[PDB]
Amino acid sequence: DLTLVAMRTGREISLPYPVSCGLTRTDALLQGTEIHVPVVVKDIDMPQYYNAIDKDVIEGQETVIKVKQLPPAMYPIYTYGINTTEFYSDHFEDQVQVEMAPIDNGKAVFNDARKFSKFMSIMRMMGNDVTATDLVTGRKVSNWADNSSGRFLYTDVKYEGQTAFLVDMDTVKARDHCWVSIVDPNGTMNLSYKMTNFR
Amino acid sequence: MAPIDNGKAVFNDARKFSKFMSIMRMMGNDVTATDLVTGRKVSNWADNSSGRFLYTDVKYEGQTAFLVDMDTVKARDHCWVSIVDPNGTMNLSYKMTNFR
Amino acid sequence: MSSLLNSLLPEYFKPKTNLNINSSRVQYGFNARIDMQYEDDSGTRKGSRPNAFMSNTVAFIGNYEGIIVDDIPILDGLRADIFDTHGDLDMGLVEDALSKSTMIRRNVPTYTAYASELLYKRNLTSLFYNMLRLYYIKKWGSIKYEKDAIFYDNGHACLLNRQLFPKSRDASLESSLSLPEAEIAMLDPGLEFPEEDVPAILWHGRVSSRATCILGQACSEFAPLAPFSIAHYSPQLTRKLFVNAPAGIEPSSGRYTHEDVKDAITILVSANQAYTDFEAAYLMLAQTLVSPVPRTAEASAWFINAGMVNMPTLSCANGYYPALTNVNPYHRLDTWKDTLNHWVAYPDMLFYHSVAMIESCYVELGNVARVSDSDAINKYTFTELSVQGRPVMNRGIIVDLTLVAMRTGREISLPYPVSCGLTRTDALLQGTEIHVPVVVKDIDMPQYYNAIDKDVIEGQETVIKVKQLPPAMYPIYTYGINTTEFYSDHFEDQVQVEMAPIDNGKAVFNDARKFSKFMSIMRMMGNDVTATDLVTGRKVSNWADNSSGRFLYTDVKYEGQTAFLVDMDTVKARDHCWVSIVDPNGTMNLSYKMTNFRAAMFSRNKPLYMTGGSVRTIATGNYRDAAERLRAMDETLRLKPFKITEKLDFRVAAYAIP
Amino acid sequence: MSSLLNSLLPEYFKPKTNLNINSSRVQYGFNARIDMQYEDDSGTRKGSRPNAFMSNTVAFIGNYEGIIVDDIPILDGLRADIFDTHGDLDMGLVEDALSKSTMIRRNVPTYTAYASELLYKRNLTSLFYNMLRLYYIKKWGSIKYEKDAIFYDNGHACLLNRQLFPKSRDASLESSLSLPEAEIAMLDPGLEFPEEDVPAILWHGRVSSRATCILGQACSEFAPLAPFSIAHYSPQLTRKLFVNAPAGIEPSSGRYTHEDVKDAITILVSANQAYTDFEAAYLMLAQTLVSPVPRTAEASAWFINAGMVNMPTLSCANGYYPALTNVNPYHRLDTWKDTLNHWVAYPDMLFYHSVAMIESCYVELGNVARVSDSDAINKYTFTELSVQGRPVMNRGIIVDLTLVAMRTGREISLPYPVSCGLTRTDALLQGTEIHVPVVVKDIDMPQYYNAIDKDVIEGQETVIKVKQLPPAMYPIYTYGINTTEFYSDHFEDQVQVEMAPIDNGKAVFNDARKFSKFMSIMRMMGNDVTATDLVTGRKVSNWADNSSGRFLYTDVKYEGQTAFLVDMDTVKARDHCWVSIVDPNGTMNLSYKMTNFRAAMFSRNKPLYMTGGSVRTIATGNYRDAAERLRAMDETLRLKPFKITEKLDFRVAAYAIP
Repeated sequence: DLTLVAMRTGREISLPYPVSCGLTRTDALLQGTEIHVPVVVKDIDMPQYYNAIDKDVIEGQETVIKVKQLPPAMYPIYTYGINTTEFYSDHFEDQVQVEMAPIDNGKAVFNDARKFSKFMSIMRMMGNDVTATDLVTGRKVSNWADNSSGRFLYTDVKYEGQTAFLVDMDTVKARDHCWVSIVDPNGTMNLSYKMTNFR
Repeated sequence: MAPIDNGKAVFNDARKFSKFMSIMRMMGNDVTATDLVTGRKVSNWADNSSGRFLYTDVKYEGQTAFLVDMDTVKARDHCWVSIVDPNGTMNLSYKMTNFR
Repeated sequence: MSSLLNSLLPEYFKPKTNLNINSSRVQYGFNARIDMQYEDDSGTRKGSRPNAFMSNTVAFIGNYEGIIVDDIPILDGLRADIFDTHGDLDMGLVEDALSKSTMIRRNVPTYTAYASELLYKRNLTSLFYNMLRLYYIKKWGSIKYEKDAIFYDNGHACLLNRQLFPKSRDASLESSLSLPEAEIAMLDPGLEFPEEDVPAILWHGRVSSRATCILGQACSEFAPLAPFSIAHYSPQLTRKLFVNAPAGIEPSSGRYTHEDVKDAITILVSANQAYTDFEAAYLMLAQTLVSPVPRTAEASAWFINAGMVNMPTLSCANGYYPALTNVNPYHRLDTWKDTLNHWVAYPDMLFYHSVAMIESCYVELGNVARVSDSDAINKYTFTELSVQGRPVMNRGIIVDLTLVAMRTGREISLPYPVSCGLTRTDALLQGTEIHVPVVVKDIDMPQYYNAIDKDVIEGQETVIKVKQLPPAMYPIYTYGINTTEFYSDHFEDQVQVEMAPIDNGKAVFNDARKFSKFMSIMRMMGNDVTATDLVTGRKVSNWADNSSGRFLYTDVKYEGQTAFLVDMDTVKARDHCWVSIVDPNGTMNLSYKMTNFRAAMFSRNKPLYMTGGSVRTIATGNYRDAAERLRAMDETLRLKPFKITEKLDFRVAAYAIP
Repeated sequence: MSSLLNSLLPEYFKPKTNLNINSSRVQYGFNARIDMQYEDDSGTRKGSRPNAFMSNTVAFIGNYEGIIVDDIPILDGLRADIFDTHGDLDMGLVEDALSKSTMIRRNVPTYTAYASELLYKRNLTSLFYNMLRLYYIKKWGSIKYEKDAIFYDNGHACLLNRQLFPKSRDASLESSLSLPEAEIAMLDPGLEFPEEDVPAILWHGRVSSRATCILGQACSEFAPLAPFSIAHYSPQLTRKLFVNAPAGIEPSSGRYTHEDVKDAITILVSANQAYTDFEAAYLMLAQTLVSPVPRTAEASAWFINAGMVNMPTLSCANGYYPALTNVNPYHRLDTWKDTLNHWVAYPDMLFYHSVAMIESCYVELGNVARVSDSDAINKYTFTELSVQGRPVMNRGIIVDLTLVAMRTGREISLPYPVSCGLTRTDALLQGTEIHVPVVVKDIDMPQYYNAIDKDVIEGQETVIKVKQLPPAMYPIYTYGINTTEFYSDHFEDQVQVEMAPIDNGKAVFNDARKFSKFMSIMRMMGNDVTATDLVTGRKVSNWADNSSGRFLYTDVKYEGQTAFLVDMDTVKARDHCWVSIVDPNGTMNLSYKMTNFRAAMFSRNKPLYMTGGSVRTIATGNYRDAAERLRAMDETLRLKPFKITEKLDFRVAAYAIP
C-alpha cells in the first residue's frame, strides 16, 4: 500500500522498521482469471452494454456479468493534477479537434482511441448524452456510465479490440442543466474547458 | 499490413486501404473487402481496361472502416513477383518503360 | 534462452505471433532465384531458374524415454544477504537471516540444520517441463497418428509407422494420455520438522480449482499409446506436493483450458522466483518438441534406438522457510527474466526456435560422423575439449549447445552448468552396422540399396545395412553463415572440373573430389545422371533427395576408396533451363548467384500461412543500475567453437582450434 | 583439522557436496592417457590407451575395539580472566570470579574447595565421536553386509568374510546396532556438594524431545552384529549425565533423523565452547571410517587381529560452574572454529578426507617395513624423533599424523598434544610370522604363495605364512608429489634389457631394480610374463593385482639372491589395447608417458557421480568480513517511486525507473 502511494505522489516513503502487517488489496489482480459478479436487471436492453451471461433477460432477474480486466474503482480527486497521466486526463486545461467535412451527414468515425475518450468526456461536462456503436464487434458504449465524477474512462467500453467507433451527431440528447447545445454542426469541431478555483 | 485476427484484416484509415489494394492489383490478386458502415462488398477489379484502383470504386462518400477477406484472395494474373501472404511493412517499387 | 535461439533464424525472416499447426508434418524452406552461367570448349550458355524451392521436412513423431537423475542446484531467487563477498552460500549467514526474521527464536537451531541439507538440492526444471508439455497437448490436441501411414517414400524403398514404432495404435494427441492426479495437500504453518522426499512451493493468494488439477497431472506418470514428441514416457516426479498458501486450496475440478495452464506457470514462477529454472525447461523442450524426417532411407538409423531424456529430481524448500525468499533476490546475469517474458508474450514462437536448434545439431553431426578416430578432436573427445565449466556429466543440453557453437562459430554461455535434456549421440557412439527395416516397392531395389536379400518381390519386408551415418538434414535456416566444402552452401561460387574422355558411351572418374563437382554441376543444370560404382557394383544417382536440390557425396553409400563408371548416353532431361546442356566438352565452368530469398511453409500439401500481428522485440541491457561487472567467470558454463580445416582426402573431415 | 586433510587431495580433484553411497565398496582412482613404446633393432611398435583406470578398492568393514584411557585436559573454552600470563588456571581469580556471580552464597566456600580437582576435567572428545557415528549410521543406513561374500579373490587364492570375521550375522547397518538409552537427569542448582564421576554439560534454552534420545544413545555401549567400521565395539561412556538447563528436559521421543543429530552437535559446541574437542573427534573418525581392501592376498596380515581405538574418558564440570564460561573465551590458535564450520557446511566431504589419510599411512608403512632394525630411524623409533611436543603416550593420532608428514614432506601443527584414536602399527612392531587363512581355487597354488601344504585339492582351507608385510595400498592421490624408486610412480620411465641373438629369447636379470620396472611396464602393455628364480626354484607372475596394474618387488614373497630367468617365447597377450612382442632380437627399450588426469569413482560395477554445489576453501576471514559488513544498511523501509510513461497505443501502461 505504501509503494503504491510512492508511485502516485512521486516521493520517497521511509519507515523506521520494515513491518509487514495490515490489509492486502492486490488479490483479485494477481489471480489473473475471470470474476463472476451478480446483478439484478432493471431494463430489458441490458446485455448489449454489459458483457452479460444471457442475451435476453426479463426485468427483476438475477444475472451474472463476466469482468476480465479490472476497471478503476475510484477517480483521482485529492490527487488531481499533481502527477497527471493521459489515461485519467485530469488536466486543468484540455482540448480535442474532431475533423468532419460537410459531405458527411453528421457521421464521424474515430480511428484513434485517445481522442475518442476526450471527446466523449468533454461532451458529458457540456451535458450531452452521446451513444457510440463499434463497427467491428457491434456493441454500444454510453458516456453517461457514472453519477459521481462525470468523466468517461476508456475502460467503460468493457472490451479490448480494434478501434472503429461510429458516433451519429443527430441523436445527441441534452440531459443535464447548465449545458451548451450542439443543434447542427458543419465542418471541424473544437471543444475546450478551464478549471479556475477549488473549494 | 493490419493484424490478421481470424481470416480478416481491419483497415480503419482511408489512405492505407487505397495503397494496400493498389499494390495487390499490380501483383494481380483479386481481393474483396466488406464496408462495415453500409454493409456492401468492394472489389479492386472494378475496371478491366485500365489496370489501376481508384478510391471512388468504394461508392460511398463519407467516413468508414473496411474488413478485408484475406482467405478468399483469388489468383487471376500471376507474375513471379505475385505473393498471397503479406507480412509486416510492404514495399513495392515499379518502373514503366517501352511505351507504344 | 530466447536471445540465443532467436539469433539462429536468418536475418531476412521475422515470423509473426500465432501459427495454427493442423498436422503431424511441416515443410519449411525459401523460394530463391538462381542465375547460372556455363562455359566450356564448345562455347558459352547463359540461363536463369526463376523460382527454386529448397526445404527440409520436420514431424511431431519421436520415441523418447525419461530417467530421474540428480543434478546441480540452481541458486537464483534466494536473498542476496546469505551469500558472502564471493558467489558462495555460507551457512554462517543463513543462521543470521532466519534469526532476524522471527519472534519465536527456539526453532532457529532446528531450522538451520534442515535448511543446510535441502538448499544444495533445489530444482523446479522438471515441474515446468511437464507444465509446458500439458500447455501444447491442449493447444495442438487435434493431430492424428495413423499406424499404416508412410514415414519415408523415395520410389524404390518405403518405411511405414508399423516399423520404427511397434507397440503403437491409432489415436489423437488428446486421446494419447489419460493422466492420474497426485495429492496436492495444504502446509499448515506450525509444522516444525519438514517431511522428507516431499517438496513445498509458495503461491499468490488462493489456489484456484483449475490450478490444482494442472499441478496434480504435472507430477503424475506419462504413459502414451501413440508415439508423440510432447507426450513421451516420463517417470512419477513426486507422490505429494505441499503448497504454503495463506488461503486454503480448493478441490480438483477435472477439466482445464490451455489458457488456464499459462496462469498456473506465471504465478508459480513469480512467487518462487524460479526464472532460471524456467530457462532450463524452455531449452530442454526445444530439443524434444520436433524430430527430423530423414533426407534419405539410410538416415533412419538415427531414430531406431530410443534416446534418453535426463529429467532432474524435483526438490524445493521455499514453502517451509519463506524467510530465505525475499524482495532482494540473487541473480548472476541481469537478463535473467527475458526467457519467461518472451514465452508469456509469444507462446507459438517455440516452434521456430525448436526447428532452428534440431537443424543445427543434425547438420553438424553430418561432419562429426566423417571424422577419423585417430585425431585430437574426434566423436569421443569433442565435447570434453569444448566445455570450460564443471558439470556433473557431459550429457543432455551440453552436447547439443556444443554442436550449435561449432555450427554458428560463436561462444555460447549459460549462467549454471545444467546437464538435463535429450542425448542424441547414441547411434553414433557404437562400432556396429545398424539394421534399418524397409519395404520393397520396385523389383530393382537390391541394385541401389545395400540389401541382405539380393533377389526380392514387390511387397516383401527386407533389411538394409548402414555403416556410416549420413546427414539427416540439409542447411536451410543456417545457409551461408559458414560454408564447408562438403555441403557447398555458397551464395556465389565458381565450380571448375575437367571432363573425363568418353571412350564408348562411358566416362571413368577415378578421383573422388572431381566426381562430386561433376554431378553437382549436372544437377544444377537439371540432368538425371546415373553412374556404376566399380568396387561394389551398385548404381548411384544424383537425384536422391527431391526436397533439397543439391548432391552430397554420402549418396554413394560406400565409405572407402572406389572408381565410378558414368553412363553418358542415358542422361535424362527432368528439368531444363536455357543453360542446360547434355554434351560437356573439356574444362566445365559453372558460375551461379542466389538472390531474392523469401521463407515459405507447407503443411498437408497446401500453403501454411502465419496469422496474428508482428513480433515487437523484448530484451534487457547488461546493466539495470549495476556499477562494476563482478566477472564471476568460475562457475559459468562456456562452450568454445571449432573451425573445419579442409584437406586433400575430401571423404575425411578434420577440426582445429581457431 | 579440516585444513591439513584438505591439502592432501590432488590439484585436478574438484569435489562437490553430496555423494550418494549405496554400497559397502568404492573404487576411487583416476583416468590417464598412457603412450607406451617398444623400440628394438628390427623396429619400433607404438601403442596408446586413451582411458587407463588405476584404482584402490576401499570398504566400510573392519574389526576395531574401543578402550577408555586417561588423556590430557583441553583448556580452550574457559574465560580468559581466570588464566595467568603463562597460561594455567591461577586459583584465587577463580574464587574471585565465583564470588562476583549469580551463585547461591552458602555454596561458594564448598564449591571453591572442589574447583582444584573438577576444573581440570575437560575432555568431550568421546561424546562428539559417538554423536558423529550416529549421524552416518542413519544417513548411509541402507548398505548391506553378506556373510558368505568375497573379501578378496585373485584367481589362485580366495579369502571369504567368514574367515576374517567369525561370530558375524548378515544384516544392514541400520539393523546392526540396538542401542539402549542412558538416563539424562536435570541438574538442581541448589545441590549441596558437586558429585564427581558424573559429568554435567551446558545447554541453550530447552532440551528438545529428540536431543534427549540422541544424548541417551551416544553415552551407551555399542554391541554390533555385523563388523562395520562406523559401528565398532565401544564401552559405556557414562551411566548418568546431568544437563544444567533451567527449561526442563522433555522425555525421550524414541525416533530421530540424521538432520536432528546435526542440531544436537551445534547446540552442544556453542554452549560448552568446545571447538578443539570437536577437532580431535573429527580426526579420530577420519582414521576409522573406511578400511582398505588388501591389494594382494598376502596383504591381509594387517587386518587379522583387531586394532585398539583409544577413546578418552568422558569428563565435564561446566554444569557446576556456569559463571566460568562466557562470550570472551581463551584460545591458543585464532583459526579454532574452522573444523566445525567446515563439517556443518559439507558433511559428506569426510569420506574424501578419510581415504586421503589411510592412503597416506598404508603407503608409508609399506616402505617403513623394508628397513633393517640396525639403523637410526627404524621400525621402533620413527615416531620419537619426529614428535617435538609432550604427549602422554606416542599412540592414536600422533603415529598417523607423523606418517602423513613423511608422505607429503611438510610440518603438521596441532594446538594440543592429544593422543586418542586408532593405532595401526600393531602387526609391524610384533615382528613375528602371521597365519592368514585362504580357500584354494586351482591345484597349482603352493608354488606361487608360501603355503603350509605342498599338495592341496580345490575347495580346501589352507594357511599362508607372511613374514614381511607387503604394501596394502598403491599411491593414487599422492601420485608423483614425493616419488620413491620402490613404487616407481613417475610420469616418464624407461628400462633397457640387453640381449644378444646367440641367446634364444632367455634373459637373466642379475639386478633386482630393473627386473621390477620390466615386469611392471610389460603389464601396462597387456602381456602375461612368468619368471622363475634359479637359486630357490619358485615362480612369480606380474599379473598379481586387478586394481592398480603395477608390479611391486614384494610380490616375489621371498628375500634372497637375485637370478630371475624370463623366457620370452611364453609371453601371452591377456588384456585389450596392447602392443605385441612377436619375436624380439637384440636390445629392447620399453617406455611410457602419462599426460592428463581425470577423477573417476566406481561402485557396484557402475560409475558413481558427484552431485550438489561447488565446495570452496572456507577461511576464517570469509565469514567475519560479513560481520565487519554487519549488513550496515540501516533497516529502514525506503520505497522508491516509478513515473508512468505514455506511448502510441495508450491502452497498455509502461513504467520507467526514474
